[PDB]
Amino acid sequence: WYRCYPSLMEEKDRDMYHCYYPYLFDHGDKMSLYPKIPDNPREWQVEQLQTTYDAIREDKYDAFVRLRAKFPELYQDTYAWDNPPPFGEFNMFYSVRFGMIGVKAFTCKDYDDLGNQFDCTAFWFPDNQIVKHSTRNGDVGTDKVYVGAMNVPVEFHKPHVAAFYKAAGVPVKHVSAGFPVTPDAYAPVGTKLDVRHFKPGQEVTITFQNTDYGYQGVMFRHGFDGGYVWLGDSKWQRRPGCMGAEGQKRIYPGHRMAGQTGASAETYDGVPVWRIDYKNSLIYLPTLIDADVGTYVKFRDTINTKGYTLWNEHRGTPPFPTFIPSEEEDLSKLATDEGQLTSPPLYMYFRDEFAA
Amino acid sequence: PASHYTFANLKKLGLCAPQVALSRQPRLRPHVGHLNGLVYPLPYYAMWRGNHDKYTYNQATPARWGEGNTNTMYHQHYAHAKCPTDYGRGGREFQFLSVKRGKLKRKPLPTVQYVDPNSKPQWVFKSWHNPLSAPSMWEREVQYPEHTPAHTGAKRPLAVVAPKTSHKHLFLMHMEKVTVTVSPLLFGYGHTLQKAALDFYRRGLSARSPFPSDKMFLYYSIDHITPKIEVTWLDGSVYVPPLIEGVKAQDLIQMVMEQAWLAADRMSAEGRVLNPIAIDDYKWEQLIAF
Amino acid sequence: GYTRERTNRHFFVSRANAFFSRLPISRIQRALAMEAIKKGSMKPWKHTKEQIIGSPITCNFEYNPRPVRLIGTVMDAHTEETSIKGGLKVYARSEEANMMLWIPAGNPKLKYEVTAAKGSFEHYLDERSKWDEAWLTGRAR
Amino acid sequence: DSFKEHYHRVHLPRRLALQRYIKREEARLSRHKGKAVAAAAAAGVQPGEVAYKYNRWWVSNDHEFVHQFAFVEDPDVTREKRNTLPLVTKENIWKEPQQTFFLPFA
Amino acid sequence: GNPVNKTWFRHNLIIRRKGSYRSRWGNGTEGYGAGVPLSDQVKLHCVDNTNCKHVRLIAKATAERFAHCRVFPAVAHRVSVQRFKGRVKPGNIYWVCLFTRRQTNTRMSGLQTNFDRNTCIIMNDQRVPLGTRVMYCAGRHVNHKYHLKAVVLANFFV
Amino acid sequence: EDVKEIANILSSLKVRDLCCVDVSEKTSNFDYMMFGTCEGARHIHLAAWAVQDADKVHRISKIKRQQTDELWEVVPVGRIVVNLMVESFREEMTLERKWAVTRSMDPLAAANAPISEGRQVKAHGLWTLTLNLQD
Amino acid sequence: AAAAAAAAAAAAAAAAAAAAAAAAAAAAAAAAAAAAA
Amino acid sequence: GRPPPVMGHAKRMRFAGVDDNPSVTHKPWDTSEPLMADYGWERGKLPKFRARSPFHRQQIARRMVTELIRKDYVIVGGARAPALRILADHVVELAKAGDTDSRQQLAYFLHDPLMVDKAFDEYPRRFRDMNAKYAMMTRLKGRR
Amino acid sequence: AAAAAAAAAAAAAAAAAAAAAAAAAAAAAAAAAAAAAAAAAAAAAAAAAAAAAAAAAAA
Amino acid sequence: FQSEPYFEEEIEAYRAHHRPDVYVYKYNVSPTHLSLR
RNA sequence: GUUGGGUUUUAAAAUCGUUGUAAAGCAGAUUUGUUUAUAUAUUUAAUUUUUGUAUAUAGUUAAAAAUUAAUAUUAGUACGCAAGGAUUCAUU
RNA sequence: AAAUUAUAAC
Repeated sequence: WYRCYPSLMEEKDRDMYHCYYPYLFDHGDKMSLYPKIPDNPREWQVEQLQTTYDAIREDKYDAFVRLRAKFPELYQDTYAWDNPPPFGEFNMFYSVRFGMIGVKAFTCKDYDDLGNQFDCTAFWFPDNQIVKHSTRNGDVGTDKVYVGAMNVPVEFHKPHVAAFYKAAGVPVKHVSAGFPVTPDAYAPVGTKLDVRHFKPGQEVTITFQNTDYGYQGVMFRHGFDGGYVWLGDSKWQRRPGCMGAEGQKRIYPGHRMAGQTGASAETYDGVPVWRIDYKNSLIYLPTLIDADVGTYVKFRDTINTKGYTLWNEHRGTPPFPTFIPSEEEDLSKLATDEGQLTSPPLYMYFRDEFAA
Repeated sequence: PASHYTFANLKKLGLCAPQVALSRQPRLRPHVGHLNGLVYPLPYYAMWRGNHDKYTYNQATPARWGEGNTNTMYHQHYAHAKCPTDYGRGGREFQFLSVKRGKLKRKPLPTVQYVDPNSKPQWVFKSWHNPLSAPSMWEREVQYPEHTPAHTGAKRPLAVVAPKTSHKHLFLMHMEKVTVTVSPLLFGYGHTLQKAALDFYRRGLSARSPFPSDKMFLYYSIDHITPKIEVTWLDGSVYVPPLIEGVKAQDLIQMVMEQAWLAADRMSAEGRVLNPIAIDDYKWEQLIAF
Repeated sequence: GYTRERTNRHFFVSRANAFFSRLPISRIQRALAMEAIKKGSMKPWKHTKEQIIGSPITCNFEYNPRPVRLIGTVMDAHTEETSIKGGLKVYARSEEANMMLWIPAGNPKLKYEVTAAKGSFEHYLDERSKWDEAWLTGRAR
Repeated sequence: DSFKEHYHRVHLPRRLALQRYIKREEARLSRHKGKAVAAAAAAGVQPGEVAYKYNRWWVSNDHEFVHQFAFVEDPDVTREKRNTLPLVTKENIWKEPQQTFFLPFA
Repeated sequence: GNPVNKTWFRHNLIIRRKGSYRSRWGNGTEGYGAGVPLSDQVKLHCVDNTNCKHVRLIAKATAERFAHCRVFPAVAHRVSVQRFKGRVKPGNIYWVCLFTRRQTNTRMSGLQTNFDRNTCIIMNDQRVPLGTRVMYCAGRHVNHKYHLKAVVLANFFV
Repeated sequence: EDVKEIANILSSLKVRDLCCVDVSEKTSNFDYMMFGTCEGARHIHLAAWAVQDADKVHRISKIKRQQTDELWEVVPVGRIVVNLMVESFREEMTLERKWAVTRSMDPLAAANAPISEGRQVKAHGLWTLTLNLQD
Repeated sequence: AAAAAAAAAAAAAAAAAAAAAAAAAAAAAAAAAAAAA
Repeated sequence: GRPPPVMGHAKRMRFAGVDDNPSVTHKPWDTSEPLMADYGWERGKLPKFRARSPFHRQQIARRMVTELIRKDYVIVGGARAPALRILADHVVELAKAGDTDSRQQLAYFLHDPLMVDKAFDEYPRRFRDMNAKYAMMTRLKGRR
Repeated sequence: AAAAAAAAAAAAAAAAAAAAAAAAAAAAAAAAAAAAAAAAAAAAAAAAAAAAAAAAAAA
Repeated sequence: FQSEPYFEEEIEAYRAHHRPDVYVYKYNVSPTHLSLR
């Protein structure tokens, strides 16, 4: 977590003498370089220069603006100051897309050009669709997007849930989970989501209900050799002398006895995609999950990792709202051996030997 | 470095890139459990608050001078250097990311004052190749005829920024004559007032340029007037420094040598030649005082 | 409790094992092994447990210093067809060292070849005995 | 009922009806501005706007660059997003894999 | 007060991995991180030409495997010849460059491997071998610059 | 071609008894192991550091060099591996006759007439060994 | 043993925990010179 | 990762999921064959009713079967029914085979060498045009 | 954890030095000790005056 | 920097020193500034 | 002055009070505010600028030695499989 | 080469 702090900077130090560009005071009608001069002159405190015209604030600024209208290329990185980016358009530091609901189909093993051997897990993304959007009272950033999966007969769900899919008109889905999207990542209800929504190299987070183990002891749940102290603040004797100490008289919260052992909601938050099969709507991940086959796994993107945004300048940039296909792109025209999109090598070197 | 080809970067130069996804190392990624709610892909926008995003519905926050709700109280600096409508959060809740609803209104950039349009200005190309103290470094970076004082013959608009060098030397950078007037009859009145003028002479005769330091004169007025200094510059103008009650030699040298930089940059604006100070016998013989 | 390990949300506890037939699984792994033999890293095979056992293997195995050229007898044939499972479990008797080993049979750098002329099953039986002896009599007892 | 837990089984329904009252007390004030003088101070841009912030590029006390990110959302775009159809993805955006191994600035 | 821990020093020189259905060794034959790093006096075979018994060489350190990284172990090893010649002593402490092991160690390419007998070669304090010739087939994991630039890199690897 | 260039390099720095062996196709892993008899520990370090540069401009792959411990220093060119031993320490070990005697490592090596012939082995020591069977 | 320096607790968060052991004639009834959180 | 997140040694549950993976420690008998004799809870098995031992479990199963071949009905209790309807069909998948070994495959199981003939006499002519699930399993509204 | 809770080995507040002996609350939960000046086991850890700095010598 | 930096306001090169004490009613006026005196 | 070696605390526990652990069997939907057994930051090997500095050689960073986890809004006394892993593979 | 281990592993 050390090396995870951004550049520290307070608020009492964002003043005129620190801004990278001309510090701009607000005056109602328009910005300006000088402080607002109070209208009632009786307010003006002693030794407070109500500057009507300063040259240095007006000269340094004058050369600045002229140089940007005349030499755009050199002063490129100073064009977001006065021309801010619009809304939508996939800001990289701000936009969070939505994921989709996949089903664990099977497992296999793949190999890169290098002699490496991966343990692949084919996830099937059957029939995803944005079934509705929701916001907590129109608050900011509290947006959500629910995505159904696996169209099903109406005779399947209970009434009180099928009646919900009979609200937004979408086909009655098998299940639908929700992802917190940014208001720029929205899409109209019903957008048939393709699997190509994901790119074959991004680090994708999944969440699922791992395999149920019933009721196991300690040797299986937390099986260890020895421990259970977390003694912490409670006093104890070292270096005898003034000694009266206290000990435990209750099973402190968070002990480690027997329990359920695993019907919870697991979360892998760094799995990189391996092979997007966009004919069969399959995604392969080079990891084995401890989940029963047939589970539903909600896919997201690892928004950032190791310190760098996922959809940054260098690496690819996603199909932002979603992946909309063409008009003539009929996947049924091509065999499953053509609708494949493999990945770059995940390892820099053959992992039986060492780094050259 | 290289052709940016990520394959031809490893296979050729062996620039091993840090494992990004499948490594066994930490893979620094906070906010995995500590941050409840929508997290934006901006990396560490919540790491000084204690890696949480819970609060900040609240407008008020403990603020030292200049921070959030300190904008009503008066404080000289932030009253001339901070838009009051700009005061944000407190001292550790600094906003590395702020998201608000509502349309965006861009109050236009402020235009320029006292520039009659349709007056094409000549421009100065400032460069670091210049010595950074040359007089061409303090002239305005855009020269308007609206700013050239013509009543006195001046080609370019006068400078607007002055060097911050605390001058403890004197010289004839563009002076022509520095006289002082004192009174030996003066005994009690202004003991220190005389103690400064005479001292400024003893600290003026040690001026800094290859001139004969006898550009300085010392007159004995029997007028019984408080000692007064008169400095006249090459072009002719005279500067009478103010000898107030409680001003010593070290103060005067900063007075004149500032009004002697403006006089130089006024003369350099009037077409007078430039006597550039440089290393001659005084940047030495003062280098030994080390 | 303060922890609630199990979670009974309708999303998690559901199972999509009813509609899997709408996804042709075994039809895919063919079209996924077929891609592997279309690539360099495999050749189609239809062995039958009796057929492979005892048959000699050429190997090669890439690796950085030089390829490992090693000759040995097959003994398992884990898959019996060209599926991605593969597997061989050869014995390979290189030198004074004996080395039973497994070949995933899809690896680019782990390439080999099997031949079926001297792979008479009645030769496999001897190789099986040769290993047990080397196995049992190397226990540092 | 922890103290900090009873303070919120009370104030959370109040914090709701408070801020939603301010938003109402804005439309009255913005509509009053609309009938009032159009081009005036009237406390910033009156018509449901958030004065864009110009001052978000700083050089902190340790002489290094510090950027303040600030984003707004026009209620029209996010409303056009939710009823219109996005654009077709460019063939070069999905056929080019998101490459692993984030290149340095080499 | 609070007998916080006894021996406490095996935990600094052993690879102890809890058994909790997730952390667990396994028999090998599953994937990298095979298991059982061979931690006790195991009486490895010597193979290089010396009077090391070539049938017995008793172990010292409590860890031996490459998924445990024999590539930086400094694995000490004591020589216990049941007979040497009736040139080393039967009582010295040489390092060892482990070659192979009967335990089926799965490689990072699925290539399982197990040999007839776990063997190794004695070497010195500067990581130079003590023999001239080696009579066995070493493992790929002996390719590091750690045990290469003095190791003859005897012959055919695996 | 490349193996001969290493000889036109070392032989300039006054290396003696330089012997190359095309050990390829034989039991070893490298394909051309060479041997050099330099005198001083420094004289072993130069020839080590000298062949590195030749492995920097023509065969640019010059990943690494080591610091010290140059009694018997070894420098590989990957598969053309150059040994540089002191004047001594060669009347001990092979210098030849382990790779100049090793047969061509061909197939059909399945327990020939008792393999305990080892003219490359019996040249240096005895090395008892028992051939096995299903016996 | 010899129970010395009683402590009369008034409430909490309004007694400062140094004034508890106050009301005893000593060097207490002053301000703790170096407090720990 | 490369090793499954759970090793070989871990018991899943009753009514668990399949959770497919590679493993090499199964198939004790000629599994899936008309006399598999495997008994457990995970679906690929027969429900292990309460018997005093695995051997005594077979003896129960044998004498439950050779009472379905005399009286073509039976009133069993608990988990003997599912593991008899399953075994009642195995006998009939074994009747149509009729090879010289089936009757020696079925003479080993039943405590009766007569019923084997009746089994092999009726069931071909009787279950010829029925694919599978030859035995009915009606749950009675009563209880012991 | 920002809320904190990293208490020391016991002491809460320590008053001024007053020569060799410096006070301390030693808040924990009780005491027992002794005392060089009059040695009697003295439960009253709420206040223990150490000697120069040796926690061995008290009150 | 060294700590909380406060820059006292500055003027042009020429209007900096010896500003004219020219007022309007109780107000220091100048072409550039205004300040109650 | 006679004089001093000892330092430590138990052997069948239906838990039977609190305790914590798990749980009340399908919720379309983690997470405005509770509460954090959550736990390490480094002993190694091999490189990349053995170059800075000194007569010998740093200092940074990366590859390798192992498993990731989210609580409470819906009708109930069979097997949560009609079981031999297919939500009836053909009818009886 | 033996009947044993420990095994608190299916």
